[PDB]
Amino acid sequence: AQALWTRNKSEITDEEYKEFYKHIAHDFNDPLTWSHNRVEGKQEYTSLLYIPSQAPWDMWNRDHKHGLKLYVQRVFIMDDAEQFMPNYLRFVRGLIDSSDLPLNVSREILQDSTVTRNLRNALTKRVLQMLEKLAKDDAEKYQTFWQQFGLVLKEGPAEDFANQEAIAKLLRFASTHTDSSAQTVSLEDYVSRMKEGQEKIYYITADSYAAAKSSPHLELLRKKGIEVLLLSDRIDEWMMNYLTEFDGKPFQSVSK
Repeated sequence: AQALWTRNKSEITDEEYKEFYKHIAHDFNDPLTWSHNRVEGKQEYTSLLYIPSQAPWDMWNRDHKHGLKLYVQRVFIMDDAEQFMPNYLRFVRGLIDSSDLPLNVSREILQDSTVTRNLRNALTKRVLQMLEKLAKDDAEKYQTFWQQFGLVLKEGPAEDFANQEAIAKLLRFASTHTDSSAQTVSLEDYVSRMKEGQEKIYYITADSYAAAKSSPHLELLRKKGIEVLLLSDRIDEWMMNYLTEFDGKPFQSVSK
């Protein structure tokens, strides 16, 4: 029962990582991906972070116990430590074994420490890096991710200005480009087929895909041969108050 996270990366099999996820998360589904990292110097810790393949049962309950398992110098402090992730990444499971925090660390010390805020931001970037790698390396698994967690990730644009570019690149949308309600379109995809002279990313929000797809505000862009993102989730109108540019291109509602 050697602590998995203390072993060398190159010496841990993929099946050991998936079994360890199931072990620490009480989940019988394999994780989609993970990141195992040892950090030294300014901050010193090991992190092992997982993306589940399925949303947890209590995810939409405010009082969902979530977060990471915290260890200090191999000594267990607490589970479900929410201080290490932003709320839009509350699905991430895993552990942090820190050498910077004191053995008597408390929730009081956690919120007062500049250590925690820096650690949370570093771990955030590690998660975004992991998801970007998944999106590139395994599209089928990324689509599963998006189906399970996209609505949570859409909280990110308002919560986290620092990573807005990275976060935006993880979003997926339906669009007019092909006649399908599948949320397969990335903003990078959209930008890569922008027409000569097109300077904005066009969208419409509606209460459903059907309502979006059949809007008369689409007729004009369909004549210019311009793609329109079809946003039909409850969170979308609100998210678009924060996601106002991408790759230097402003967003524009087709209705205004």
